[PDB]
Amino acid sequence: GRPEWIWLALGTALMGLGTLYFLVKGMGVSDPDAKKFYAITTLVPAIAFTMYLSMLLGYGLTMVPFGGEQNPIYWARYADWLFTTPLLLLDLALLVDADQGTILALVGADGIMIGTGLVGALTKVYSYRFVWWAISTAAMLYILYVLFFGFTSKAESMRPEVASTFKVLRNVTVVLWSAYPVVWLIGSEGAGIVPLNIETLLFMVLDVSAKVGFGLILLRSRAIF
Ligand SMILES: *C/C=C(C)/C=C/C=C(C)/C=C/C1=C(C)CCCC1(C)C
Ligand SMILES: CCCCCCCCCCCCCC
Ligand SMILES: CCCCCCCCCCCC
Ligand SMILES: CCCCCCCCCC
Ligand SMILES: CCCCCCCCCC
Ligand SMILES: CCCCCCCCCC
Ligand SMILES: CCCCCCCCCC
Ligand SMILES: CCCCCCCCCC
Ligand SMILES: CCCCCCCC
Ligand SMILES: CCCCCCCC
Ligand SMILES: CCCCCCCC
Repeated sequence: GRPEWIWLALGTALMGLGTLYFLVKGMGVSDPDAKKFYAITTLVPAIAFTMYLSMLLGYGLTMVPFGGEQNPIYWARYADWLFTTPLLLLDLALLVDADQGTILALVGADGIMIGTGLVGALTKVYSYRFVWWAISTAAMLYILYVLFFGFTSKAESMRPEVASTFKVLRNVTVVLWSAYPVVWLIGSEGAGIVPLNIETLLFMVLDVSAKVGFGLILLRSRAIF
């Protein structure tokens, strides 16, 4: 009965509801293009749902020693992020008709970001944990850079309806994403200042906003047709 279970349960419910909702709305639409967005967008919270349910039931948590103590690390988060973050980027890539190579680089960078983040989370030498964290954050900044400069520019060539929608989704992604590394740094994976129960609350808020919130904005717009 870990203190943060209440947030894992709240996260489970929200990802679950969002999943079903997007799924229903998705299966009713007939437009080929919109169907693509709905599929990608529905899968995201569907995966988050399964990982959150897993954590709620006691999986994806391991004790890692560093700083002279045993620290609880939820590695299941990375299993979630490994697949969801690139799908979210895919959504944006499709919305602005980004080039194949740009997509590859983004997903690749994303892989580096999640992968190094996990190694960092499992590293036993306190100082090295932050080396991986920095490597990971740098990869994240490359992603946000391309989204902000590269994608926005690509968006300008689209109709104002698509560009505007992209901008909202872009802003939401930059704000929420730029926060993860800060939570990691001050939470149980980093300095251990914010306790795991509040940290789980923070990630849940960021996760729901970045997936279901993102989905609601995207799937409710005409930019997907
Ligand atoms: C639904 C989940 C989303 C949109 C998660 C996004 C997660 C990130 C942008 C995570 C970034 C991290 C770093 C930059 C470094 C430290 C470790 C991570 C994996 C928390
Ligand atoms: C030989 C050890 C080298 C360590 C380099 C660490 C770089 C850390 C950057 C983040 C620091 C966060 C402090 C809270
Ligand atoms: C004390 C009992 C808490 C039960 C919390 C349930 C949260 C949603 C679970 C959904 C499983 C599909
Ligand atoms: C995908 C091409 C650009 C890759 C940038 C990688 C940055 C890694 C920092 C650790
Ligand atoms: C792909 C780039 C990998 C960089 C690894 C750095 C490890 C530092 C350990 C102290
Ligand atoms: C690119 C190769 C990076 C190798 C890192 C090795 C780290 C060893 C820590 C004990
Ligand atoms: C021993 C002092 C190490 C300071 C590292 C600063 C790294 C800045 C870029 C992450
Ligand atoms: C002990 C300090 C190790 C620093 C490794 C930096 C790797 C940077 C890869 C981009
Ligand atoms: C066209 C709707 C696709 C839905 C895929 C859902 C996967 C959970
Ligand atoms: C992918 C690099 C992993 C390094 C692990 C080092 C464990 C001492
Ligand atoms: C948003 C930062 C919260 C910090 C809580 C610290 C409790 C010791």
